[PDB]
Amino acid sequence: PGIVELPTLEELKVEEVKVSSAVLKAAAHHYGAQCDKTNKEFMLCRWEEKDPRRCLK
Amino acid sequence: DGPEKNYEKTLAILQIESEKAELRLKEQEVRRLMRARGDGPWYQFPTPEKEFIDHSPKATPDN
Repeated sequence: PGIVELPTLEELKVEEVKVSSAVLKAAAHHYGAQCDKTNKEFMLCRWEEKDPRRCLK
Repeated sequence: DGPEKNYEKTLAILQIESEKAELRLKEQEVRRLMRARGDGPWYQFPTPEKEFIDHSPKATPDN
C-alpha cells in the first residue's frame, strides 16, 4: 500500500525534562494543578486524533 | 350435468397446475440466485453484533 508518513528528527527535536520520577511525583499534584490546560488539550487531541503525529505541537 | 362442466373444470385444473409449475421453476431460480449471491431475505448467514462493541474512551489513546 502507501508509504507511511512520519515526522523527522528535526520535527521531533525538543529539549526535554531531565527529571527523575521521584521528582515528578513530588511535584505531581502542583503540576496537575498549574499545567492542566495544556495537558488536557494534548490528551483531548490524543483521544480525538488517534495518530500521535498530529499532536507533536 | 354435461360436457361443458368437465371441459371447464379441466381448464381450471390445467391452469392451476401450470401456475404451480412456473412458480416451482421460479422458486428454484430464486433460491439458486440468492444462495449464489445472498442479497435478499434468505441465506443470510450470521455476523457478529455491533451492539456489543465498546465505544467509550479507553486507557490507550491509539484505538
